[PDB]
Amino acid sequence: AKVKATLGEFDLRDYRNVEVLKRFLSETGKILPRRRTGLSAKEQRILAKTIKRARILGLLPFTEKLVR
Amino acid sequence: TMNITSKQMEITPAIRQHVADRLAKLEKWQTHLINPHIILSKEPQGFVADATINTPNGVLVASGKHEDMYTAINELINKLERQLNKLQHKGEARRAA
Amino acid sequence: ARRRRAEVRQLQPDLVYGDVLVTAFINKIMRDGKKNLAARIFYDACKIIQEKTGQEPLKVFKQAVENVKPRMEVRSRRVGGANYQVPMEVSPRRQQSLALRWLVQAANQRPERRAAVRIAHELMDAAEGKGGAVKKKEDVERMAEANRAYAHYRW
Amino acid sequence: QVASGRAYIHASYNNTIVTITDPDGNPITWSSGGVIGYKGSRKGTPYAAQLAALDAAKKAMAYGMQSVDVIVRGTGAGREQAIRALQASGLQVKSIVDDTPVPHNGCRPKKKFR
RNA sequence: UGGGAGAGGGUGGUGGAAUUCCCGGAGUAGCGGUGAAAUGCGCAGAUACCGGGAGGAACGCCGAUGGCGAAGGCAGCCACCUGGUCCACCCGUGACGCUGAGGCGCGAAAGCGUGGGGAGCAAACCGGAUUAGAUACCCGGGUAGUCCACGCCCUAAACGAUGCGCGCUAGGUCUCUGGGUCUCCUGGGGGCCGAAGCUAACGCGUUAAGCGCGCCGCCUGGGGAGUACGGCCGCAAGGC
Ligand SMILES: [Mg+2]
Ligand SMILES: [Mg+2]
Ligand SMILES: [Mg+2]
Ligand SMILES: [Mg+2]
Ligand SMILES: [Mg+2]
Ligand SMILES: [Mg+2]
Ligand SMILES: [Mg+2]
Ligand SMILES: [Mg+2]
Ligand SMILES: [Mg+2]
Ligand SMILES: [Mg+2]
Ligand SMILES: [Mg+2]
Ligand SMILES: [Mg+2]
Ligand SMILES: [Mg+2]
Ligand SMILES: [Mg+2]
Ligand SMILES: [Mg+2]
Ligand SMILES: [Mg+2]
Ligand SMILES: [Mg+2]
Ligand SMILES: [Mg+2]
Ligand SMILES: [Mg+2]
Ligand SMILES: [Mg+2]
Ligand SMILES: [Mg+2]
Ligand SMILES: [Mg+2]
Ligand SMILES: [Mg+2]
Ligand SMILES: [Mg+2]
Ligand SMILES: [Mg+2]
Ligand SMILES: [Mg+2]
Ligand SMILES: [Mg+2]
Ligand SMILES: [Mg+2]
Ligand SMILES: [Mg+2]
Ligand SMILES: [Mg+2]
Ligand SMILES: [Mg+2]
Ligand SMILES: [Mg+2]
Ligand SMILES: [Mg+2]
Ligand SMILES: [Mg+2]
Ligand SMILES: [Mg+2]
Ligand SMILES: [Mg+2]
Ligand SMILES: [Mg+2]
Ligand SMILES: [Mg+2]
Ligand SMILES: [Mg+2]
Ligand SMILES: [Mg+2]
Ligand SMILES: [Mg+2]
Repeated sequence: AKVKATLGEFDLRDYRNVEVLKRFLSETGKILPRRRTGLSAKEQRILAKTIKRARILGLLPFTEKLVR
Repeated sequence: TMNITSKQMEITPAIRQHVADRLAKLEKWQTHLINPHIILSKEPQGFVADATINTPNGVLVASGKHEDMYTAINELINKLERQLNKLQHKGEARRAA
Repeated sequence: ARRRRAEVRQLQPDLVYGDVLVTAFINKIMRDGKKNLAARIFYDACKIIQEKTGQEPLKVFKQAVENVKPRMEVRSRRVGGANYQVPMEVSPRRQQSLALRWLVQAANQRPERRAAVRIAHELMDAAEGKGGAVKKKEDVERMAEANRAYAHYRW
Repeated sequence: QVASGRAYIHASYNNTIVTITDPDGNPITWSSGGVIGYKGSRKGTPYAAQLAALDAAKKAMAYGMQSVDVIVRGTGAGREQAIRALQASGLQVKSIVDDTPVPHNGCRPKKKFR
């Protein structure tokens, strides 16, 4: 069920695109591992950097409670 | 109570009592020294002091060898101390996990 | 023991009731392999429990057995630096044994002078939930109940 | 008196405390391994959490409590058991959210935790 | 001349999680802590829960057998200043090279001076346990310090226990980062397994501990001893 697949062409450096980005967060809000995003090394680094900027802006969470 | 055997040797009540005095070093650990037995013997190369003692947590069995009888009695005591202390503290060894 | 489980010995039924259990309980009355005497005392007791209570030895005895069966017990297991009393369910084999052992034991703590009487009585009292044997079961059962907290520590 | 509220389960390796609040967050009642009757390390067990969650929920129901939201903090033994008990209590349990606090590498832990 | 990756370095800003303390609320009989306890805290209202505030410190997930640096080391995010390095083009210089006694610089932590700062942690220190005893380990406290600026100290299992540069000697596989005709090939880096060969063995093996040249540093039985004396450095501790 790798995320990279379930999306079309997108910008990895685009930090305002919350709708794309928010899919790479665990339901707890954490940045997802390479094994779940299907990203390579080089791309995954660009991801994490722009997710972090995004949380700074208010668009993405730093943490989310776990519901059951 | 404490019993001493002198095998193929003549020993004095003095030497006997000196053994009681060295053995008391074991009372340090504060546990019941039950029917301790000391055996003294003269091998070709020096004297031998053997002892067998039961305590609530086990048995002390050990033997000293030295050209000098007094020195062997002491080496006996060391071996006995080490065993007795190993008895008294080995149980504490695994309170975690 | 170490290799495979133990096999419960099948007892020979008693010739006054054909009952596997009266056998076992006889045996627990037996000192020094003197089984005949052990039967006498038992059977004598039954005579008594018939006389003093007009109903069946067998029916009575079998109750005082069910009433002394411990359902739970504590068995010890050192964890860390404490010896915990763990609560455990008792297998019916052990339940029986305990019941029989205790019945005899409780009875032999009684003051009446003749072995036959004491048995008769302990059984009477236990069929009615009274007496040392039942008291052993409750102590044992309370003990296990109290230690309910350590139930997950069980093997 | 209030019909719906919150149930917080503070579950640590030594203990379980459960406090029941109102919807706004203010406590109505609370219990723990200590209140249910144990001292020492027994407070930390699942059976401890159980009596604590029951006795906590039971006292609440007598204030008219009926539905609760369950909040869980800690990774103690008697955690999951504490949750069982709230469900089995006679209380509704609309939700169960785990909000255990974890730092994003903050203060240096005590030595025992390194 | 085009490009690239990176926790490389310095400065300035700046975000959320958590801990602590304070304020407000609500609530009551315990909390905490261990192998089990006790000290400790708590009806003078603690713990647990909600809202507000204060302050310092470290940046969870991403995160890796990853990356960068000569080493020590370097990790939230943003901008500025700045080093190293790799690739492609095969355009310029024309042996301008290698190493390097001295010298100079940098150098974890602890420590030191002057001034800040101080939430958490914590040498010393108090107390509770454990224990035969327990100047410890475990528990409750706790001051330097840990943090910032500036100046010192100059050590280390500062390790790959492996000095630097060059050339030569099978490959297999995993990986980071480039450039391709992008199946695959070609560089630069990080691991594993191995040809030859080495090696006392263990193991090493195009990241050599193989085969060779250059230069440097070092060893020559254990202890005494990294001690003494001397000299040089240092505020001292102490260093060479
Ligand atoms: Mg012998
Ligand atoms: Mg015994
Ligand atoms: Mg009895
Ligand atoms: Mg506890
Ligand atoms: Mg308050
Ligand atoms: Mg009052
Ligand atoms: Mg608050
Ligand atoms: Mg040219
Ligand atoms: Mg050079
Ligand atoms: Mg030099
Ligand atoms: Mg330094
Ligand atoms: Mg420092
Ligand atoms: Mg310092
Ligand atoms: Mg200072
Ligand atoms: Mg002390
Ligand atoms: Mg003491
Ligand atoms: Mg102490
Ligand atoms: Mg301490
Ligand atoms: Mg502290
Ligand atoms: Mg303080
Ligand atoms: Mg000072
Ligand atoms: Mg000082
Ligand atoms: Mg190393
Ligand atoms: Mg290196
Ligand atoms: Mg060296
Ligand atoms: Mg050199
Ligand atoms: Mg060399
Ligand atoms: Mg490549
Ligand atoms: Mg390419
Ligand atoms: Mg490197
Ligand atoms: Mg390579
Ligand atoms: Mg690496
Ligand atoms: Mg190899
Ligand atoms: Mg070979
Ligand atoms: Mg290779
Ligand atoms: Mg060699
Ligand atoms: Mg020498
Ligand atoms: Mg010196
Ligand atoms: Mg030195
Ligand atoms: Mg000098
Ligand atoms: Mg040196």
